[PDB]
Amino acid sequence: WQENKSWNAHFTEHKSQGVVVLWNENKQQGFTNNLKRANQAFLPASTFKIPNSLIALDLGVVKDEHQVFKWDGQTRDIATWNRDHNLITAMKYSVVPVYQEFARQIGEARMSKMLHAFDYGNEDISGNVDSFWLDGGIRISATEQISFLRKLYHNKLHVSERSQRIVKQAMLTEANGDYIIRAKTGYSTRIEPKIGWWVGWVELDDNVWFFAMNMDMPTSDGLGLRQAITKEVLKQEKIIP
Amino acid sequence: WQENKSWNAHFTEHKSQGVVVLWNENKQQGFTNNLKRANQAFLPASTFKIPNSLIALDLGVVKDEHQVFKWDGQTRDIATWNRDHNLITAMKYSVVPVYQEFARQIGEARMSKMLHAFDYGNEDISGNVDSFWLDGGIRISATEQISFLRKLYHNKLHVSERSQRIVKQAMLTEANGDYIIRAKTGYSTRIEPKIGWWVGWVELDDNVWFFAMNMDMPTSDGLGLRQAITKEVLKQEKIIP
Ligand SMILES: O=C(O)c1ccc(-c2cccc(C(=O)O)c2)cc1
Ligand SMILES: O=C(O)c1ccc(-c2cccc(C(=O)O)c2)cc1
Ligand SMILES: [Cl-]
Ligand code: NA
Ligand code: NA
Repeated sequence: WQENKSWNAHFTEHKSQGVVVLWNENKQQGFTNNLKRANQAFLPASTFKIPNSLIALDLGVVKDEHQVFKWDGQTRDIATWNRDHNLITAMKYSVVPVYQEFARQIGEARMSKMLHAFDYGNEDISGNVDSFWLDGGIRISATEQISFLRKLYHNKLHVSERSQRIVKQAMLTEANGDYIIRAKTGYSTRIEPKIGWWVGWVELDDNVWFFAMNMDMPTSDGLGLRQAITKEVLKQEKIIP
Repeated sequence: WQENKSWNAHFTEHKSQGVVVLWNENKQQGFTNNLKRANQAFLPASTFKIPNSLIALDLGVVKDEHQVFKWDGQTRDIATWNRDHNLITAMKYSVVPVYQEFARQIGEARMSKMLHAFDYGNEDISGNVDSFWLDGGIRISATEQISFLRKLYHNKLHVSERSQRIVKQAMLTEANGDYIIRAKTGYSTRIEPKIGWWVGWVELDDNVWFFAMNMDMPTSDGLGLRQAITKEVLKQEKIIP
């Protein structure tokens, strides 16, 4: 691990505070602008859709990435939620109601066992099994997110290789000739402090850069800064052009 | 199957000639600017890296997408070829020497049986074991490419699902919030007519558009037209913005 306080300039310029954590897989070396916040555990919010997907797929709650989960007919306040989804689009649009149904079908017993198997955060599912990642007891730090994502990247989580490959496909966010980003956003609003998450990794030709960022998110107006600030760090470090 | 000759304007504007074939998976509907050329069989060239990858993986010639195939030290005309590669980068940069090694390991007997099992093109491997897809007897039409790609997309090829998932991952070319393109370029230069290929599919939120295009390619200078003309068709059909 190494601290680079120059990345704070990317938070200060947008009048925000947070942490970006990078992990160079080839060098087995990590970097961050705030090592203490890098190890501070927060609610994972919708970044929990990564382990949730893995568990649901491995248990057969989700058959594959094509299975359609019908809209339940309740009109909610994000338009993308009021439609049918598969695993790919439910993750892409952070469709909480779809994943709440996953968690209910997983059940608390299997959810707790799998999170312990995953070594995921504090492994605590206090609260409702269908909302504990938004207002329950689960807590995870950016470094714990990287450690979890690293296992997922190497297919070393205690689930089938197939489940891990499907979830890594579902995490696909952006890709061109220069890089591939597999990642998941998070927005924790039910319990203070309100924060935004972005966790994942950048695949290059000859290396992988794991990243986990969170930042204070008092309003929804700064949600785009999760990707913007992370990308500025990635560009400064010559990871992406 | 419906013919739309208005797409010829995209070929004519670049003083080019070729065919684009689209398959709407949801509607089970096919479209092309030239029905006859859509069913004319050409050398697959480097689009054969899709079945070649699947066979190498299923036979254990390639263990996974991380296995490094070290540069043999011979400096070739393509700069990106003169380095170590894995399955991902070898597909991305169409590293023929890496796949010629795969084909030599597969051998004629297993290659022929697998292509027969794949129902791939004319299923004929006549010629050299490590170059038949560039100057041998194998031929495939644009519609036969789509028929093959649909099987791959649905994990219905005879090989393991894992092999098909690894290859679909390697086919990743481009992705954003609007669409995902999994595809493979090809350039057939050894036997006339010299043609460029681009085959794959466009993943949308609620549909998948399979595509297979080829076009006359007298020099490498116009290889960018493969993606450019295809995207103009995709834009015209309101598939990508
Ligand atoms: O009920 C909750 O707690 C909750 C509600 C909405 C979101 C959400 C919806 C769409 C995008 C995003 C984003 O992070 O961009 C977040 C997250 C959580
Ligand atoms: O020896 C042959 O026949 C051969 C040689 C090179 C290529 C090639 C190299 C890089 C990109 C592309 C492309 O299609 O963009 C093609 C293909 C075939
Ligand atoms: Cl992918
Ligand atoms: Na991956
Ligand atoms: Na090619």
